[PDB]
Amino acid sequence: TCEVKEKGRVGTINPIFTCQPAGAQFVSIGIKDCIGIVHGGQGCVMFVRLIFSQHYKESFELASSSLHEDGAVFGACGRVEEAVDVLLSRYPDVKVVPIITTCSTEIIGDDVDGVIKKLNEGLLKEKFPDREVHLIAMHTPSFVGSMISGYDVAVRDVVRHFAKREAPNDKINLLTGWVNPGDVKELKHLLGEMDIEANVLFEIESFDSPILPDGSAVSHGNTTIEDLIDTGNARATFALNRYEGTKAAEYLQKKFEIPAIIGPTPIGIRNTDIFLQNLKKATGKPIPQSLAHERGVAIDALADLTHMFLAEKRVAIYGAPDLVIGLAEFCLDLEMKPVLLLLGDDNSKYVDDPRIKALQENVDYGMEIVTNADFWELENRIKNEGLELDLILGHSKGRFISIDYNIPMLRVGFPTYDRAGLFRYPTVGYGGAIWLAEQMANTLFADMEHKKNKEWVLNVW
Amino acid sequence: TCEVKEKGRVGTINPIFTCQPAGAQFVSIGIKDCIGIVHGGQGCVMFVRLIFSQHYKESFELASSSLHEDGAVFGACGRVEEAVDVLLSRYPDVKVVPIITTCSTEIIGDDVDGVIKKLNEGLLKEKFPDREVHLIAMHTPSFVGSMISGYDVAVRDVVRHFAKREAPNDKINLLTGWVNPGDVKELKHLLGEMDIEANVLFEIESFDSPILPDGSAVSHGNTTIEDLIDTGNARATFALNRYEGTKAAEYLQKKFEIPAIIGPTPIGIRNTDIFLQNLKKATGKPIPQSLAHERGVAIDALADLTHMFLAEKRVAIYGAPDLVIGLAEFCLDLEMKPVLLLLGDDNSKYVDDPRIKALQENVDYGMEIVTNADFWELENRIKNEGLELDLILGHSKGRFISIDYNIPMLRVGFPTYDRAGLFRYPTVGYGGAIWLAEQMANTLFADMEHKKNKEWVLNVW
Amino acid sequence: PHHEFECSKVIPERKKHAVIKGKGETLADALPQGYLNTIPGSISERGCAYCGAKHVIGTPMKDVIHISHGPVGCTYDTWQTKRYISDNDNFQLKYTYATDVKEKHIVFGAEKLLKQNIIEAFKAFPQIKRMTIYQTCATALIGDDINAIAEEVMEEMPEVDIFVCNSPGFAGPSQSGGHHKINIAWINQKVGTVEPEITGDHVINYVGEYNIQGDQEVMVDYFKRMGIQVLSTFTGNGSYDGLRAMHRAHLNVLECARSAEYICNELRVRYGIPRLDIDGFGFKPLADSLRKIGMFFGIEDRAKAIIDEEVARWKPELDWYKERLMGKKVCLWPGGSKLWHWAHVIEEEMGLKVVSVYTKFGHQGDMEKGIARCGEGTLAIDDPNELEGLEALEMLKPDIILTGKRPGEVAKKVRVPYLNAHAYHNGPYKGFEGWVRFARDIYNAIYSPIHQLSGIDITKDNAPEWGNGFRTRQMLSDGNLSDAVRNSETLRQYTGGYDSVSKLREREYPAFERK
Ligand code: CLF
Ligand code: CLF
Ligand SMILES: [Mg+2]
Ligand SMILES: [Mg+2]
Repeated sequence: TCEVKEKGRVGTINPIFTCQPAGAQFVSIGIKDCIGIVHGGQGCVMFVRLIFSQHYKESFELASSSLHEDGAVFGACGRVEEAVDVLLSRYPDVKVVPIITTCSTEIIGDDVDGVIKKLNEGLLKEKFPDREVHLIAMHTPSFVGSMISGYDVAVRDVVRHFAKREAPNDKINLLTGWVNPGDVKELKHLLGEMDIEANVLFEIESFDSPILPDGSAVSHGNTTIEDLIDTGNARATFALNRYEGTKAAEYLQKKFEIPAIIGPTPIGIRNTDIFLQNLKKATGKPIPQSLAHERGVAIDALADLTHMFLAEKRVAIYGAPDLVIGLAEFCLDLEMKPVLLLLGDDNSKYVDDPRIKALQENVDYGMEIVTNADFWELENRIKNEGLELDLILGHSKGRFISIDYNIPMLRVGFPTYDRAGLFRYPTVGYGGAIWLAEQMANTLFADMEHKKNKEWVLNVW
Repeated sequence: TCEVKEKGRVGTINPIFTCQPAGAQFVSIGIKDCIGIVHGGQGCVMFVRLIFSQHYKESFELASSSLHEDGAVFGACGRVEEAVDVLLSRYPDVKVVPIITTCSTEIIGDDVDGVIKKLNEGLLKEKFPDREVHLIAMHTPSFVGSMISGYDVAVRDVVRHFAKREAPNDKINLLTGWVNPGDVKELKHLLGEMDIEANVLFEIESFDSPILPDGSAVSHGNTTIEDLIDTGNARATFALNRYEGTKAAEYLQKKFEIPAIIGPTPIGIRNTDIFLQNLKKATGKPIPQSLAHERGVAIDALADLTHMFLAEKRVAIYGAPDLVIGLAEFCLDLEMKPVLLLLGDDNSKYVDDPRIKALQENVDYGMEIVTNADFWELENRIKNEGLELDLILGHSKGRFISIDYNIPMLRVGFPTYDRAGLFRYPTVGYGGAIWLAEQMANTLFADMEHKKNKEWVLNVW
Repeated sequence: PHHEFECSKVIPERKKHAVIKGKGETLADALPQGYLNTIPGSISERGCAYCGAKHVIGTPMKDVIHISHGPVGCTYDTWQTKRYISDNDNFQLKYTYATDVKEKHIVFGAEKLLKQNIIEAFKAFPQIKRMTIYQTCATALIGDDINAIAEEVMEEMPEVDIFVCNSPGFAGPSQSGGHHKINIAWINQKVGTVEPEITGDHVINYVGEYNIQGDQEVMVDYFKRMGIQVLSTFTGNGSYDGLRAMHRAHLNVLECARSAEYICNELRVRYGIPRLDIDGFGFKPLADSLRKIGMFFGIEDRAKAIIDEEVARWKPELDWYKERLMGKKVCLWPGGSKLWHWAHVIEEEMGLKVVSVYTKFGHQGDMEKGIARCGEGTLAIDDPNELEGLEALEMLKPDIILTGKRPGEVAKKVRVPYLNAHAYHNGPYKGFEGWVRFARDIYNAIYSPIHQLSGIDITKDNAPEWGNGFRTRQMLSDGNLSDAVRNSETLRQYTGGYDSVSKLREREYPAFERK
C-alpha cells in the first residue's frame, strides 16, 4: 500500500530545495523591468543568481542590501534605503523592485513595510518624481517552508500589489507554476487552440536569449505591470501548481471573487484532459478537434512504449511537490510503479492533497511518500534497506545517487544543470507527455546498453 | 590531412544501407493516395515495409507483384498486370501507383514501360475509365548504388511524370531529401519566415499519425498529384541533398529551364545561413530579423558547449552521404575532429563533391573518408588499428560497435529504431543545430557518468 | 464452412483460404487451401524463400559466418530484425556478410567475387571456421555454381567447412519452400559428417527451435535437469558441427513441425531415429511433452520432479492473470506453428477466447492442427492480406492480437493492442515461467490506461469527467472480481525479473551416473 510518512531524522543530509527567498527571486526575474533587492547578506542573492545560471546558463539581475556587522546588531533598514537609491540611480528602466527578506532581516526584525512607505512618500517623490516605481515587500524567512513556498508567497505579493478590477474581461489568469520556457510555450499553445486569452504568470520564454551580432540581447521576463494589474479583471484564475499558486489564486478569489481552479498539475494525458475540461467549464469554449488529434499523436508515442518497456518499472521521484505528484500519476497510467516519492520540505498540507488521498486509496503495491525529505532518504534506502529501482526522475542535485548506485535518471524539475537544453522542452501537456515518456524510454535504453541487459531487444519493438 | 580512399575489400561485412528499391519505396510512401508495387520477390517489399516500421513504428501501404518460379523462367509482366488490377479493384482511393523494379525483374528484362503502356490503353480505359490512375515506372536494379541513389531516381521519375509548365508562379520546389518529419516542420518554418511558398517534396509530417477515439487515422504522406504537377510552374528548385535530389532538379532545369540550386545540405549554422542566402538570391525576398533572433538563440546554446565540451572530440560519422558530409562540416564549426567518414555505397561522384574537396583542402589532422564503406571499416579500425573515438554519429544498425567498444553514439539518419521519437526532432536548420549539439553533449555527459570520467565537472559549465 | 471477406469478393479465389469452424463440422468437412501461389497486388503478409531458408532457419547457428551471395540489399534487410540469441555472444546477430554483386557480375557471373568474399570473411573472423552461403534472387538467375566454389575453398582450406543453401526469394510462394530446401541440403551435405563425443545414456536432437529471446535455453534447461544430452538444436543457439552429428541422436524432439518436419522425416528413413512431436508452451502441453521424453528414456521421475516444482512456483502467478483475462478475445496471427501451439492451451490456462487464427505460409497440415485445436466459431485464414486483417478486426472486435510488428502497428491505429507473437514482448514465452510472462504482457496490453485514454473523445460534451490523474491497470481489471479472488492469499502478479534467461546461463547441473 501507499504509506505517507515524515522523515525520521531531524536534520538535513543532502537537501532537495533551498530556502523561501530563492523562490521569491525566481518570481521576480520573470517580470519585465523588475530587479529585486534581497535584504540580507550578500550570499543570499549571489548564490541564488548562480542557481539560475546553473539551470539556464544566463545571468539575471538581482541586487543585495549588503548586510554587514553593524546592521545585524542595530537593524538594517538603512541598508535597504541606500540600496533602493543606488539601484534606481543607476538602472533608469527599472519599474518593479521587490524587497525580499532573508533569515537575517526577519530575525533582527527590520520593518520592511515601514521602510517602503517611507521611500514612497520620501525618496521616490523627491528624487524620482517622473518615474513609475513599485516597491513590494516579500516576507520570506528561510526557517519555514522552502523555495517552493517562497514562490507561492511572492506570486501572491505581486498580484496583491498590482491587481485592480477596473475593467472586467474574459481573460483567465494562468499561473503556470515554476516551470520551464518549454512549458510556457506548451501552455500558450493549448490556450491558443482553445481560443482563450490569458494573463500568463510568468512569461519567461525570453529567458532563452540570443547572442545577436550587435550584442544587444539579455535574458529577461515579459510579464508586465499591465498584465499583473489585469489579473484583477479575469473571469478565473487557473493555478496549475497548488504549492506555487494557491495563495495568489485564493487572494484574487477572496478580494475580487475571481474563481480559483487549483490544479491538477497538467502532467500526463489524463491531467492535461482535466485542464482542458476545466477551461471549457470556466470559459464555455469547446475543446477543438485539433487538440484531440494532438492528444492522439501523443497517445501513439506512448502506445509504442507502455506495455513493452515502461510497465512495472520501479521509480523514485523528487523535486517540486506538484511535479513529483503529477509524475507519479502519469507513471501509473504508463503502467509503471513509482515506489518512492520525496517531498523535500515541511509543508503540512501534503497529507490533505486530494491527489495523495487518491494514491492512498488506489495504490496496491509497496509505495512510500516521505515528507520533509532529503536525498539521504533515497540513498539510505538504496544502500542499507535494499530498495530496488529501475529509474529515477528528478533534478540534477540528486545526480551522484544515479551515478554511484547505477540507477539511470531522467532530469526533470529545477535545477537541471548536468544536461544541455532541457529548459526548452515541455513536461506539461500532450507535448510534455511525449517528451517524458520518450525520454524515460531513451534513458532506460541507454542503461540497457550500458549494462548489456537484453540490449539486443531494441530492434523490433 | 584528409584522405579519401575506397574500401579495400571487395565484399560487404555489416552493410550501412540497403538497395535502390528501398529508396523508391520511401519516395512513394510520401505521396497522397499512392501505393507502389514492388516488382519482384515478396521480400523486396515486406522487408522494406519493416525497415520503415523500425524507424516510425507505423505501417505504410506498399504491394508486391509476387514473383515465383514461373516468372523467373518465362518473364513476369503478367504479375505486374494482375497486381495493378487487384490493387485498383480493392483500393478505390489509390491514384498513384509506382512500379518499382528489383534485381530479379531487371535481370529477366521484363519490359515495364511497355506493360504500363498496355495497361494505360487497356485495363485502365476498360475497367477504370472514371478514375485517375498514374502508373510510374521506377527502374531500381539493386546491383548498383543503394537506397540513396534509388531515392534520387524515384524523385526524378515522379517529377518527370507529373510536371507541366502551364501556369508559372513564384513558388519554389523544395526537395527536402530523405529527412524526418521534424526536418520538414523545420524547413517549412524557415520558408514561412522568409515568406516563400513551396512545393515540398515530401510532406511526411502526417507519418506521425494519431490513435483517434474512432480508430480512423492512418500514417500517410501529403505530397499531392497537384503539388507534383505544379513543380513545372516554379521559379527555382531547391535540392538540399545532392545525392537524393540532383536528378529531379536537373530534369526540371533542362525540361522547363527552372534554375536548380543543389545543396548544400543545411546542417549547422553556416550551411543554414547559405540556404537562407540562396533563397534570398532566387526569390528576392529579404532575410527577416525573426530568423536572425532564432539564429542567435541557437548560437547561444552552441556557445555554452563548444570550447568547454565539444572541442577536439574525435568523431566517426556514417549514414546518408549528405548527412555525413553536413555533420562533418558542422562538427568542425563546433571545434570537433571528425576523423572517419563512411560513405557506404559505390557512388563515383563523392570524390567530386565540392564539400569534400573543401575538407581535403582545409583539414590538417589525420582524417579518412572511406567510399564503398561498410561497418567493418569502422569496427576493424577500432579493434585492430588503434582508432580512438570519443563519439559516433550514425543510425541504429551501427549500434553494436557503440555498445561493444564502449564509444557513445548519437542516433542520426535512417533508420533510428533503438531510440524513441527521434523522427520528431530536426537535424537541419537552426533548430537542428541546437538539437544536434545539445544531444551530442547529453550523449557525452551520460558517457562521462557511466565511465566516471570527470563526471563532477558537469556542475558549473 | 468457407468464409468470404467483403474486401476480397473481387478476388473470389480467396474464399478457398478461409473457414469458420462450423457447428458439428470436422476436418473432413472444411479446410482452407494452403501453400499455393500468392495473388499479386493483394498486400499479402508473405515473405520470400530466402527469408525462410536464410533468415529463419540458417542464421540462428551461433558459430557460423552467414554469407548471402547477392547484392547487399537482401543482407541489410535481414539484419537486426530477429531476436534469436546465443551463448556465443550473439555473433549471429552482430555480424552479417554480403558478396555485393554488381552489374558487371550479371553478364560474367560472380564466382570469383564469391571466392574473394569467403577468404576475406575467414580472414576478418579467425575464430570462426564454419560458413553457410545463401543464394539470392540475383545469384540464382545468373547461375553461379556456389557448391563448386565452396568445395574449391574447402580443398584449399581443410580447417573450414562450408554449407550451401540454394534458396532464392522467388523459389516458391513463401517462406515455406525455403524451409524445405535448407532441411534437405543440410541432411544431404552435412549430417553424418561428424562423430560426436557422447556424454550420456540419453541423447536427443531438439529440432525446430530457433531460440527467440531464449526459448531454446529455457527448454534445454529442463532437458539438462533430466540428464539428457542435447546432441543438437536445429538451429536456435545451435552449433554447426553439433548439427553434423544429428545421425547419432536416440530421439528427434520436434517443436516447430512446420519448419523442421522435413529433416525429422528423412532422419527416420535414413537412420531409424523416431520422431516425437512436442509443444513448448503452456503448463499441460509442456508437462506432457517432458513426461513423454522422460518415459522414453526411463527417467520419468526426473521429469515429474521438474514439472511439480515449476508448476508450484508459477501456477499461482498464471492464475492471477487468468482471473483478469477470462473471456477476453484474441487473434493468434503469427506466421506458422505458434497458431496451433497456442490455440487450445491459451483458452484453457489464460481464459482467452480465440476468435481467429492465421498462417502466412503454413500448409494444410497447419490448419488441420489449428482448427482441430480451436473452438467452433473460430475464423481460420491462409495467406492473409492487410484488408482482410482489418476487416476481421472490425467483424470480430478482439481485445488483443498476437502478430508481427508492422501488422501490430496497423491494429494500433484502429485501437486493437498487440503482442509481437514472433519476436515476443518480454520473452521468452516457452516454458512454465515464460507462460506467465506471456500472460502478463497480454494483461498489460489489454488493461493499458493509455488504451483506455485513447478511446475517449475529448470534444464530446458528455465526456467522462476524470477525477484523479491516473487509473491503475488493476483499477481497470479488478472492478468485477469476486472477493475470494481479490483477496486470494495465493494469487499474485509475476515475480520474475526483467531477464528470465541469464540465470540459466550461470547454472550448474547435477551429473547423473551412466550405466
Ligand atoms: S549571507 Fe551567507 S548564504 Fe546568506 S543566509 Fe547568510 S550565511 Fe547564508 Fe542562508 S538560509 Fe537562505 S541563503 Fe540566506 S536566506 Fe538565510
Ligand atoms: S525476394 Fe528475398 S529479399 Fe528480395 S532480392 Fe529476392 S532473395 Fe532478396 Fe534483395 S538485393 Fe534488394 S532486397 Fe530485393 S531488390 Fe534484390
Ligand atoms: Mg542560453
Ligand atoms: Mg507513431
